[PDB]
Amino acid sequence: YDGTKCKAAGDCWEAKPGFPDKIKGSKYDPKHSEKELNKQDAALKAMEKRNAERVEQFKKTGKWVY
Amino acid sequence: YDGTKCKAAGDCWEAKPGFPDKIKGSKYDPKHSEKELNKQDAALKAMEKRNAERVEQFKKTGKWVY
Amino acid sequence: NDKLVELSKSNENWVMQGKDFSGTHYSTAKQINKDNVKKLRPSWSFSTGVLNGHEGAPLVVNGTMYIHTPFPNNTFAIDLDEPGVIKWEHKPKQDPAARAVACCDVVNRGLAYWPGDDKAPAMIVKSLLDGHVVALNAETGEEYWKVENGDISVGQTETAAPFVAKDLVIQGSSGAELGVRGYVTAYDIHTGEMVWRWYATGPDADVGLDKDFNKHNPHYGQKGLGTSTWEDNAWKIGGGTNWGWYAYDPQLDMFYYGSGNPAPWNETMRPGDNKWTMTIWGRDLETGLAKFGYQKTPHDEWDYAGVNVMMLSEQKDKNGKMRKLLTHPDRNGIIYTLDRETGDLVSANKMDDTANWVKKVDLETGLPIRDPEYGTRMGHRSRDVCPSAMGFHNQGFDSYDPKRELFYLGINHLCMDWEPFMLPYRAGQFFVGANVWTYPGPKGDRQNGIGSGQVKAYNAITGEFAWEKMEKFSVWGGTTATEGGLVFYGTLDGFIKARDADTGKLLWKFKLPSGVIGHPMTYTHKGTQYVAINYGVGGWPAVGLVFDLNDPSAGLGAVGAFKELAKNTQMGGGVMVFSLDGKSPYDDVSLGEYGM
Amino acid sequence: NDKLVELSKSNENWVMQGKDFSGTHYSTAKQINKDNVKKLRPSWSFSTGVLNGHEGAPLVVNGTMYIHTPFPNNTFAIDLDEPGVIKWEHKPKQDPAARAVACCDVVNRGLAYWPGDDKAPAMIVKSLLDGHVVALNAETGEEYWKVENGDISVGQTETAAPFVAKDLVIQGSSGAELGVRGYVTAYDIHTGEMVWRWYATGPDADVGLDKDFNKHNPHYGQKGLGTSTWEDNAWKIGGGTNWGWYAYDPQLDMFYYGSGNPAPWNETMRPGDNKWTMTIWGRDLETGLAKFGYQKTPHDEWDYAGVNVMMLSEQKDKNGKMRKLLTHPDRNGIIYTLDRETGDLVSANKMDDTANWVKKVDLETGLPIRDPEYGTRMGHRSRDVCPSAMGFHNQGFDSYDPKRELFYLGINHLCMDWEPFMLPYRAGQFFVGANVWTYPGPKGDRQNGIGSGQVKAYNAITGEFAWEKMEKFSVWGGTTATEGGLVFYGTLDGFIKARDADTGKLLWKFKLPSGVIGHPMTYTHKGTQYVAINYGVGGWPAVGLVFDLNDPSAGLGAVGAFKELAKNTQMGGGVMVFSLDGKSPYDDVSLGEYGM
Ligand SMILES: O=C(O)c1cc(C(=O)O)c2c(n1)C(=O)C(=O)c1cc(C(=O)O)[nH]c1-2
Ligand SMILES: O=C(O)c1cc(C(=O)O)c2c(n1)C(=O)C(=O)c1cc(C(=O)O)[nH]c1-2
Ligand SMILES: [Mg+2]
Ligand SMILES: [Mg+2]
Repeated sequence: YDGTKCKAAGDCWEAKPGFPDKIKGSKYDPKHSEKELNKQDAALKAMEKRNAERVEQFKKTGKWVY
Repeated sequence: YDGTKCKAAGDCWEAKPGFPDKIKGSKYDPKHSEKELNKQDAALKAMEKRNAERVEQFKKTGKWVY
Repeated sequence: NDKLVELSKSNENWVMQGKDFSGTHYSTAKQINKDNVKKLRPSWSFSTGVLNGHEGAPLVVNGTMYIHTPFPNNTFAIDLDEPGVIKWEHKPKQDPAARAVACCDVVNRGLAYWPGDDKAPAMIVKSLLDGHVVALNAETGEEYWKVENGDISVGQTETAAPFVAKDLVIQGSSGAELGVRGYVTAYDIHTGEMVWRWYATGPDADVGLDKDFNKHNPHYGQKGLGTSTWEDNAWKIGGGTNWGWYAYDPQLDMFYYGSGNPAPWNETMRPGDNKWTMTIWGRDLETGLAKFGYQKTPHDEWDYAGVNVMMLSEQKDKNGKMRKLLTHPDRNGIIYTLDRETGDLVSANKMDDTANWVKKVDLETGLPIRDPEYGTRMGHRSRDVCPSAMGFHNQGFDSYDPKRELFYLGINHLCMDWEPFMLPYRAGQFFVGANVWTYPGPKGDRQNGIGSGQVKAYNAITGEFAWEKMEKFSVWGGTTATEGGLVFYGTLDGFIKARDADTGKLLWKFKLPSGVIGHPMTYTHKGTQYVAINYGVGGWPAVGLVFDLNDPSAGLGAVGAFKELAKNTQMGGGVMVFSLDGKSPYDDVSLGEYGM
Repeated sequence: NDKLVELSKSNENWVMQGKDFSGTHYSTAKQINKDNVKKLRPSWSFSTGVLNGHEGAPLVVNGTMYIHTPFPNNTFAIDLDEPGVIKWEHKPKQDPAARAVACCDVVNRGLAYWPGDDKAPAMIVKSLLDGHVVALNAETGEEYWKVENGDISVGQTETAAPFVAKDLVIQGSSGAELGVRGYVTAYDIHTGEMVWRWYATGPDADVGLDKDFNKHNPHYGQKGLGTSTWEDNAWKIGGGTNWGWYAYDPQLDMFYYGSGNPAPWNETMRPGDNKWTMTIWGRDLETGLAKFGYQKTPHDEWDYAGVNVMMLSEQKDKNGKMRKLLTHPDRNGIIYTLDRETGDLVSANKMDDTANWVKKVDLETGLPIRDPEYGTRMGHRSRDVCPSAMGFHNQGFDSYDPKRELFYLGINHLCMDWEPFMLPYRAGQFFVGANVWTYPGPKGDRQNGIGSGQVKAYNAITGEFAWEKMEKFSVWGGTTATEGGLVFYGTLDGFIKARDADTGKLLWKFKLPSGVIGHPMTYTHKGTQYVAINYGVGGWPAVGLVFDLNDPSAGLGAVGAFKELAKNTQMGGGVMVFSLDGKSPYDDVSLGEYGM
């Protein structure tokens, strides 16, 4: 794996010698919880909603209320 | 009470108008716990004993052990 | 912002962290020059009242200096006519738990300024460690708005300076060491409204691609790569946070910045090029859509977080054609110069030849040719890899003299051993997965823990160094250059220094109270040129001193590289201001005296 | 100590907090003088890495500066040939619970130095907040011994500097606000052995009286008064701690200091003169036995803790007779001058005529004639009492010019409202029993929170002020005088200043990072005269800022008097060093440069 052998434009990754093309089911399988994986996005969506409410009230009253 | 009337050398205290010469038994009685009053002396004596032990060992070994 | 452009032309002002939208850190002020810089002495000083690392530097505009601190991120304003008075302060209330999810000290890289219009007066804009962005009235310090831009419960923090362009505030992201997917966000300064938000990994709908994205360089990659260069949903915790700096070209109306490292550091847990982490972006300002994106470090194996400074210039290339450029000294030890309209790769040179993870960057293919001997992988301890994860360059904001056509680079000379380990992702928890041991590189003095810095003067077209100087410790805080023929920078061992812009000769230095991890700045007030700098050591290099660590692999490998710092500096926090002969408003001794 | 006497004659040294055993703070160095002091600017600087109040000042002996900090009381040594290198450090481990029984910030008033002999090498001696006294090897910083001299569980702490005379280390006591009975203790520097310990109240067996105690002034009182001027066992928790300063006369072999306030502040809970709190002592060094004791403030009603600086001089009295004197500016607003051989009262003048608890001190009877209108008592709110509990003078170490025969006094102009309340005593808990509101005095600007300082030059025999100058805030940190005709001092709003010794004209000032509560010091190194000072505001006046308090009666009445400080300073901690034109070892720019 020297980075110069490319599957497609922008995709040149290769497994190192001894390593698998895919790690699912392998010793290196991360076994990520989908529930955990989604928590970031949930947090950001919640903040976006609270910010939007602040913005609407700000437009109405002229003073920011956090 | 202006501090200039002295019952003895080094003792010129007087009660202010309407105040008692002694406060024991008055509304101003501090009612101190005598065993509370003794606690800092006990603490100081304990430290003196521990320091003395360190000093004796220091004289013997030449290296301070706290 | 048209007004920011005009303000940045005046030597009375330093209106943004990079001084101007091009990030030149270049001053045309010549009062302080080669022949008299030795006369520079402190004029006045100011303690921030907090410790830990003090990154960024003050702003000056409208005759007022604005000063930021590390957590809890207090802001001070000072009228330059009477520097001893605090004109106003802003002291945020934050959950102290925010400290616990900062990988690399509770630093903050500084304030931004929006000059006002007929709908809102001028604003000072700040970020908070706990994720907020806050707009303050510049004159009064009173809150104008406060928005949530990160949630510490999922490992998000903010340490980057906000960036103002036109009427937008742009804020980046931090927390790749906790598996945070990078995101960059713009807010309307008048209303606090979110205008756009784009991510470093995931579907193109999340990443924000212009219809012409990489049209001039299709071999960089175009559609679908934010998922197709990952296995399954690993991109959801895929890093790429942008916590460094931006540049902006008002004519092209594009801004430029780099996205950070993929998560985790354990490369074996994320097969694939991991786009679009480690990428140089050229984005349209109003929509945020990417016009180009060049991935510097496909499938990162080293934490070469691609967030470093962008410096814009216009120079004739090797073919004699005038090019609009960006120049970018990356953590990975390569200095990238791209055409800032097309994204074309112009040059890509090692900032020090000891860099060994890559043989060379092929300018035709755009790919770094990897040396497998210095890669990382599960089941192997990689040794004498250069650069360290700390980089041959980190967050320091450097400078470019447009007359000399030289970039003045504050460089780290650091290498490392590295060994990954398996670990689970849990939101709000660290997600690193490697043990690291960093130390001075081959040109330094590893046994004695020193020689870990360099300062170099660089031409982006020829690739040559005008001069190269060694430094006792990594030069972390950036550089500032002036038409006086001087290059200023601060050091971790607690000096501010000036070198000859043409030869690199050391001309002056002063022993500050504590080490420096921010950049010098300069401004002229009532005819006197001042140079000011933050002091207060911290950030990644000084975690050993700041958090009392001793294990050489502690502090993500930093502790073993910097044990000698504590023999030269302690923590601190303040601003030191310099002038010729220490000339000062308080030379009038009646200034501020009781009863006048 | 003979060697200390000799070392103190040289301008290369500043070997004890008071500069010399007479506590003159007077330098014969003339390089810096009234006509070139405007050329003073920083030479170099040093951050301590801690915040809160920085009292005392560095020591300099044989080419090395020694620097102490507030809690946790770290010590640094620095070779003046290369000020940026820390030669050694000592960082104590202490229970952070010690902080909670400190009444008035976690300050420490500095190091002492014992010059060595054939049985032990030179030693740096320090006190710790948690009550320890530690002797360190001056060359290496390694612990030589460590003794317990206070137990925080009963309210004892240590903030005062140790005092070395002959081969003894003398340490005072703190905690009268928690009912601590004052005790003063001597340890042998060679062995750590306790040589004597004497108390401020209780039976004469505890107080330590020479058979000739007050022989020349029996009307001061002699035997049995440590209990007979108390009711029953109230003396056991009776205060009289000594946390200020000492002076020493080698020929008489006597040392001098003042004992502090009685506890509680509630005067109604302790009827009686409360001896021997508030007392000027002259004690034999080797035995500790008191040769004289004069009680300045019998039955204290105001917390005028009698711990302030002692300054020794020899002057002709009003009858033309040469006298050996001590001069002592008390919290109670009286400047006492006594014959330091006999204890005879020579003069006792108000340091400002607004003092009103006392009409005058009768020199014949020795008694302060009380104005009952400004006393305190249960059931009464006393108004416009001067001085405040904070004093017209506090812990600042002032100066005496022996050629001009002038004392340069750093004074507070502060008055108060006061109302006591009943409370129980519990060991380890506070035991104050008064609500207090302090504010600027009549000559200042109460309504605007300023005008609370003065600097005055005073002749102890005539009682005349050669000059008087107002200061924005209380001058808390003391003063230092030189034969260059200069009086240096630092201010709470963050300046170091120099006034003309003859006229008081302000000649120079520089804006330090933080307010100052320690004294300036000076020393000459390789032919260059340096002036150095601690900065880092705190102690009693700045508790509002340091501990974020807003109630005017909070901080034992101080908060309402110093609300304006925060507009002029933040916390800090460091040493700033000055010289003419900022001349510095680093004028050689190669000094300390890699390599290597
Ligand atoms: O991965 C991240 O998102 C994140 C954040 C920071 C930060 O927010 O300060 C750093 C890094 N990464 C990083 O890789 C790094 O080397 C670094 C150095 C510093 C510093 O200021 O000294 N911050 C950060
Ligand atoms: O009663 C005591 O034993 C004790 C200790 C201290 C101290 O230890 O710092 C002060 C006081 N009292 C006191 O009355 C006082 O005004 C004071 C001011 C300060 C200061 O350093 O700013 N300490 C102390
Ligand atoms: Mg990172
Ligand atoms: Mg007291």
